[PDB]
Amino acid sequence: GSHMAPIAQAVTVSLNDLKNGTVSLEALEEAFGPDSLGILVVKDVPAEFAELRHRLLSYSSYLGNLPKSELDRLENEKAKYLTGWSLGKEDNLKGSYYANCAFYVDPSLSCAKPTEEFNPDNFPEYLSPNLWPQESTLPGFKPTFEDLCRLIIDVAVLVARACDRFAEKQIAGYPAGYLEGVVKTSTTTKARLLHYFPECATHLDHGCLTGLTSAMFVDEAATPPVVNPSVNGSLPPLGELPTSPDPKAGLYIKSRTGQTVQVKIPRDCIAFQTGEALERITGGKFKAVPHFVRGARAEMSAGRIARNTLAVFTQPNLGDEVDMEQHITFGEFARGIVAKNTVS
Ligand SMILES: [Fe+3]
Repeated sequence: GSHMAPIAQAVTVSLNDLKNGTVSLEALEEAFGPDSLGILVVKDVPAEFAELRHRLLSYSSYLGNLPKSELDRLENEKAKYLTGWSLGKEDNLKGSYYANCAFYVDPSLSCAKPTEEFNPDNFPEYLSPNLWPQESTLPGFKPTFEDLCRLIIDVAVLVARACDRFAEKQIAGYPAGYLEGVVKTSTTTKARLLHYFPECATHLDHGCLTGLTSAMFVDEAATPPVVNPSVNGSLPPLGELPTSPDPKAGLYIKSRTGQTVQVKIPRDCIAFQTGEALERITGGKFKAVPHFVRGARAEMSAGRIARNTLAVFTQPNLGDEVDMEQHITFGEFARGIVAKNTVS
């Protein structure tokens, strides 16, 4: 279509090269550096990814369609609704399900552990325990969620390792392996499962690396997102439309030309966007790049089309330094602190 935005190709690397340390650092800088789109697509992902993505994005629909009484049990106002379920608006009504990924570090953790300055009362949005649906209500939800997040974070750790290789060659005084260690040991990383119910300005991501699946569009009239009480076993996946109902749906990124470009994530791949904490850790050698996500227009969506998405926001622990020069930690950074121990 002549009215479409320009399509751009995201830099794409193989998981095999991330695993073996052979990934091109020039490709990495083209993906994440000052002239870049701030996004890297990873192909050759583990064999289980496609089915785990299909299942968890289906669970987003199952979860969003539960009776309101069931969803009310998952709301967590003291956590600023950044744990558990919430209804939000953008006229785009959306259900959000948030969980911290401390279980990545230790399967026994329901959340991070507090520190002298970081107690769960002044950082409840990072440190509150997860609020999981009843196992009988959404059978298999929690293990599917954990397994997919673990897969995506495993890959994020390898992307962070490549970032470290770059930073170690390019930045004097850089701590060896810093980003890898930060991502791999973070108990503040947060996953978000979004459900856009059937019926823009840019931002920067805040953390280190946001792992992304391609969105799932589902006709909920054709495959009702209903937990059949007569059917046993983990919930089967729903249908997924082979193509978006609206060609304009997807990720838009402000490019170096001044064009706002559309970027598509292959359904069988994982993408990673840089955030502000990674930009600061690398002294601006890598950049968080402004972007936004567009859904499908209602008038283009035949039937009862829902959109489900997953993002895994890897970010530092609250006490991890993000500005290595001024010694500003991620928790300070997140409270809008921009200077530290400036003399009085
Ligand atoms: Fe974003």
